[PDB]
Amino acid sequence: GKGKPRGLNSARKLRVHRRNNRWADQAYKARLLGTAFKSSPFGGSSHAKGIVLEKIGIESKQPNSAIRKCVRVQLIKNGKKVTAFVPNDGCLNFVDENDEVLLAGFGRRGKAKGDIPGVRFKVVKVSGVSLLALWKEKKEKPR
Amino acid sequence: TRTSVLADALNAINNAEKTGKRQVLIRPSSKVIIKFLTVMQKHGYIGEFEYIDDHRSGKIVVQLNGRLNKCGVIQPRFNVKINDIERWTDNLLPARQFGYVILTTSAGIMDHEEARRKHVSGKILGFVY
Amino acid sequence: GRMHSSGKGISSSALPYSRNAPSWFKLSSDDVVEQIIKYARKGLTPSQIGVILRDAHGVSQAKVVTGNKILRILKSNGLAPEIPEDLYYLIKKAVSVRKHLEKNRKDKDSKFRLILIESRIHRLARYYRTVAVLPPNWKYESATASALVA
RNA sequence: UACAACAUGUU
RNA sequence: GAAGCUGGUCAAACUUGGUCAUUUAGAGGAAGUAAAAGUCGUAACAAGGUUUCCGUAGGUGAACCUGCGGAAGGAUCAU
RNA sequence: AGGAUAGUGGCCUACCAUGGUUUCAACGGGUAACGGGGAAUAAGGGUUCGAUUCCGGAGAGGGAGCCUGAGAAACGGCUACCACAUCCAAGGAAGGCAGCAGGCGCGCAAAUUACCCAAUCCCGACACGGGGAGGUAGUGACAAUAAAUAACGAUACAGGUUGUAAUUGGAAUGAGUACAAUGUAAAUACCUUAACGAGGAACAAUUGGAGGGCAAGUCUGGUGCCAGCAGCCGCGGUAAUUCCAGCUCCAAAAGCGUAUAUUAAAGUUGUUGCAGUUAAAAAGCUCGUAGUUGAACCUUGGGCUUGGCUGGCCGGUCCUGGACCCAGCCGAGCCUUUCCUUCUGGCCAGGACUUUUACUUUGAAAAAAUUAGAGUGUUCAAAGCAGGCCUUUGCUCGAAUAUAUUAGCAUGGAAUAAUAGAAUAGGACGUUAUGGUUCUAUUUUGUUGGUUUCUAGGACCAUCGUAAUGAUUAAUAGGGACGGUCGGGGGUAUCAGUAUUCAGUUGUCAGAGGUGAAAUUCUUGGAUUUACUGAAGACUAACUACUGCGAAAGCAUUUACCAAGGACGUUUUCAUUAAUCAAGAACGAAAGUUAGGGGAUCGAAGAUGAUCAGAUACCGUCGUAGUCUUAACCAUAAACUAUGCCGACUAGGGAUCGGUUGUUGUUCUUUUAUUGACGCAAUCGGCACCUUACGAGAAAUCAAAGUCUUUGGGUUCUGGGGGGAGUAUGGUCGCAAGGCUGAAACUUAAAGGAAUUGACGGAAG
RNA sequence: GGGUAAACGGCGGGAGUAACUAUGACUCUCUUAAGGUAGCCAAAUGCCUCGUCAUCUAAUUAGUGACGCGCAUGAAUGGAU
RNA sequence: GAUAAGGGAAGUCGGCAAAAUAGAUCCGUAACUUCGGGAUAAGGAUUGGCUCUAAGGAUCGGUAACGAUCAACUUAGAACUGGUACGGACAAGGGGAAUCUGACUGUCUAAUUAAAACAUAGCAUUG
Ligand SMILES: CN[C@@H]1[C@@H](O)[C@@H](O[C@@H]2[C@@H](O)[C@H](O[C@H]3O[C@H]([C@@H](C)O)[C@@H](O)[C@H](O)[C@H]3N)[C@@H](N)C[C@H]2N)OC[C@]1(C)O
Ligand SMILES: CN[C@@H]1[C@@H](O)[C@@H](O[C@@H]2[C@@H](O)[C@H](O[C@H]3O[C@H]([C@@H](C)O)[C@@H](O)[C@H](O)[C@H]3N)[C@@H](N)C[C@H]2N)OC[C@]1(C)O
Ligand SMILES: CN[C@@H]1[C@@H](O)[C@@H](O[C@@H]2[C@@H](O)[C@H](O[C@H]3O[C@H]([C@@H](C)O)[C@@H](O)[C@H](O)[C@H]3N)[C@@H](N)C[C@H]2N)OC[C@]1(C)O
Repeated sequence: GKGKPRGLNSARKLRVHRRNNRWADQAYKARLLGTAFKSSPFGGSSHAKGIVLEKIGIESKQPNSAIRKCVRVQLIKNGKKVTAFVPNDGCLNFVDENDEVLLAGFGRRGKAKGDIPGVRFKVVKVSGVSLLALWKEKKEKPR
Repeated sequence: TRTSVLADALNAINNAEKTGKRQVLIRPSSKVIIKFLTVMQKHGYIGEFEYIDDHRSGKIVVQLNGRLNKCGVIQPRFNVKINDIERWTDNLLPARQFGYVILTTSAGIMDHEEARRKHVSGKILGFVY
Repeated sequence: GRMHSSGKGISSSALPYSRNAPSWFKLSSDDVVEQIIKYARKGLTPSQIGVILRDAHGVSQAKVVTGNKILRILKSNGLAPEIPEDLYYLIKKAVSVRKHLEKNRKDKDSKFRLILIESRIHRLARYYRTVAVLPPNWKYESATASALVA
């Protein structure tokens, strides 16, 4: 029984069977296809830089009602366009069109977070200074 | 078809044991079955067992004393180093003070403690406790 | 169970325990052998010979009254068939099915049974070539099938 | 015989 | 015994054609997904008001309808 | 065979042969691949990382070709071309930082164009010189070790003997600075240290949190589904413990948070060890090669002697051990028909022999570093491999020890699983059985080179001499035969049957049809309705069921023929021929396709009447394909038992179909047999059903979905949250319709299963 | 009075309507024998017209690919391949 | 009827006209397809003379697998050789990517139109 061979000379069948079915696991399949290198916006990097193209407000999904401030960003390494959330109260006024921002993942390894639809990145720095410093008035926006 | 007569014998013994039967009929018999049954009897887990000659393969009637929890085969008969017996006894046996892992060795069929005394090893055959 | 169906019948002849001839049976071993040779020479497969012996001469098993089996006796007196009777009968059945089918091209069940019969033929021929009973390059083919049964 | 549908979000 | 010469040998590089791998632009077309309160109907869930579903073939703004053959996961374990 | 090389070799050449690798995965493609020593995690088994301190390889912008030399196809050597790039008086010339430092670029991502040969060590003609090798400092929150930011009194308090309070003093000191020496090649720093060096001891600790997971507020103010928070569940709509702040509190602290990859948690990759009736998942069904796996059986029992270890009567107790005894375990030798190669020296040292393997034991050997681990007051620790003493002309322990082992080489065992043997005997032993030949040969007439068989030894060829002369059961595995049957199993002809439609003849007159109710329609040219005859195609009612057969799809009138099949019965036969199966094949409802033939009836589409808000729907009337058949395609269904196949076992009962075996107060032949039906007990096979819950399960339920954490009989296929999607693409099959194979981006917190309570139903009572 | 389109042939207008706008799945009404279906297209068939967009070129009333309220495409007056 | 530096369709309504290709042997050959084709697709190499060598037979005569006698031009290979020539004259396809259109072979306006026209097989209708 058990639907798997048990013969003592059946190692090839067991090993090949495990190899075939490991393709059904998402992490294994991603790391063997190299999807991060080929299709991830960051190319497998943890962070990336880009130029702000426009400010956009995104309607929060139900049962929430809000406008989540985000920026449309064109990456430097590959020219890809991504949307990044600018996290804190009033931190959108710190970023402007044509600024250079540092982006990071948004905590869920390629997924959206919370009630913000379709946003998988967050702004970390603008013009070479972190938003956490600017928000707390610990530094100043360079010019 | 029939691929391990030892497996059929030990399954029949265990099933008869669980139902409260005092006796179980084993068919067919073989030298390996008889040696395994002898190992189980020498430790008291079974009583008298009797071999019937049918001129074909033999039958065995075993007297079960109700002292047996589990008998079973380890199939396939894995090769076991001298110092890989530790993991087999840890995985198959209820505790480190009773129960036996039956090995077939070039010195003959025996349990694992006898194998340690004689410093011999071979292929795993089954277990009893 | 049945090799080419789902049947699980167990209806088989049950050999007696005793390996000696009954005390009431008194025929010479040489007599039984010459009876076997006479029956084979008229033309009778070992199964047919055993049936006749058991039915009309009290010869339960020719093994217990001669010490050797019928087909072995025939091989020791130059009466072994060129084709073993198992394979001969399978080829004959296949020939009969093929000749039926050549007229009834719409009998699809007969085609399916032909496939089964020929599979059994090839498996048996493989076995016989392994034990060197048949020549190493022996081969069943439908075109020459009627020859070996003729 | 006939009978369609009931805005969003909770506590 | 220098330049140089003859014939080979290894063979860079270029031109043309083939071939394999990876990336990539595009009028237009056809999808998918996401997004508090827009429109049309009401197909499913109760026999959901024509029981539902599967395969196949037509038809139709849309859900869908109809033919043929199946299933009960039926609304009948039963005369 | 040659040439070439330092040398072997298709390394190259000439001639010749047709070989070499491959489902036990060759060849090709990808690698965001230099390999290993090693690293993290770590019950075990595993998973992942290793450019990088050591070892091996390769390269010096890209290729190629060379000189020199022992050694290079060298690049801080040459030659050429390509690409880069430099100077110029325009003729020409000079290049190679993947060496150190430094610059530009690239990017999320990485330090000084510093000092020096003092140490490690290398090179040279060399004790002397050189070395960006190396060492020293600079930068340096990669990682790691230790470790401040305060300590103690008295007054007033207070408590129930000090656990608790503000304001009252005196000390303590290292951060920092700096003589000095030390450290060093010279410095810097450490370490020692003179003088300095603390009350807000401002010489002032931060980073994240305070609804739950998860430790810590319903305190205050602001905002009012906005702004924002929130990994997840959620918070926010005018009393927010969740946002922005203040206070207070919590956690870790010289560190804390965030992002990405990865490991454990994950028994969510499962060999150990998952799941597949309904949650994802058994191929529609059979055949079948590779693969995996495969019934039992061949030296078993007995006796004597004897070595070592454990506990006990001797006790002998100083944890030590003693004749012998009670036991137990592990060894060795002979005998039992006795396996162990055979002969020569005479328990080692020689010739001639040797069926192959897997498996398991034991050894040699196996770079350091790293791991584990013994020693050792680096002030502790990380570390390092040092160090410690009687005090100097010195002495002294050390720098352990384990792990390595898949493969290879040695080595005991002979169970388990294989492998070969004597069957047309071409079979084993004859050593001292005889002969014929022939070969190799010592001893020889030893004075040098000759003979041939008695001769020594192989080696052939016969005759004869011994032997117990030589073949395992036939499996409640399989295959085959034989006997009587049993089937709506298949195929081909053949016989029916009513019904429907359409007719042609007969007769009467106002309607007929259809529905919940109508209308379209047909009707005095008589519609509908009645009787007779006839013509067409279908279909096979009633019998007909918890019944049969078939691999499945399916299969139902009579009869005959054809070949096929399960089960049963058998004291017939072969002897492992078997199970499951990638690849590869047969069949496969309905619908659909092509061409003929038929086209009664129903009837997709279409036309049309109603209902309706609208219904191009349900309902009514027609009606084209189709429905049927022949010859070919198509290959899909809720093709379902949503339950793979083979095998074994586990609990009670009553029926039923087929076969066989024993048997009556019954019906029928005849009232009587070798009648048939029926009735009563046993069995083998089936289709099923009933009760219980052994046991299983999330439950529904299940005699299998049981014998599964007490996890292992054999084997094939499938699934890994929901979607995107059975989509795109390539391939392939098809006339087409379509079938088979079959992704990814992206998106999302549930989707889903079974059951409970309630509510609801154009559901029942 | 009935049948017949692989006979000749034919195969429509006007209003409103979706939470930016625009468009109009949806609705109403007039009317026909039927109101152009499947396809195809500035085509040897499109006036406006050298239509608009893309491609081709240094530059294209040419070519090709698209789009389609198409003066006046369209199914054996055979449609599309 | 010829040739022409450099350019190469800028000429022209338009490559009209002309040029270029061309035999044979070997190599290599895409989309698409009614599976028959497309195809000489595209696109490469070779070719003289001379001196040789090898292979491919017939009839006689007895392991005859041989000896003797006779005989036709095909094919393949090698050496040598030249102002690199050599299908040396002659003879002799240019090719590719698409659109429109008629399926195809075929036929007609003798004396201005050869076509997309006519015919055709196939399909349908009528008596
Ligand atoms: C395109 N996705 C593929 C998916 O199709 C599938 O690939 C299988 C592949 O695993 C199979 O191949 C597999 O199984 C065979 C077995 C049959 O012998 C093995 O020999 C082989 O090693 C093994 N890779 C191959 N035979 C068919 C593909 N569709 O699984 C692998 C994948 C990458 O996810
Ligand atoms: C359930 N079937 C629905 C069908 O009903 C329809 O639903 C729309 C829905 O999509 C609209 O909603 C949509 O559009 C609105 C907005 C842009 O108008 C968005 O805010 C909203 O997120 C989005 N879901 C909703 N406002 C009306 C429904 N009838 O949308 C198509 C559909 C998926 O087939
Ligand atoms: C974590 N704290 C809890 C939280 O669970 C909250 O959740 C409810 C939730 O159950 C409601 O319920 C929702 O629950 C499911 C699912 C997401 O749970 C939703 O898919 C669905 O819309 C709805 N049924 C939803 N309206 C939001 C909160 N009010 O219920 C109250 C709470 C104390 O705030």
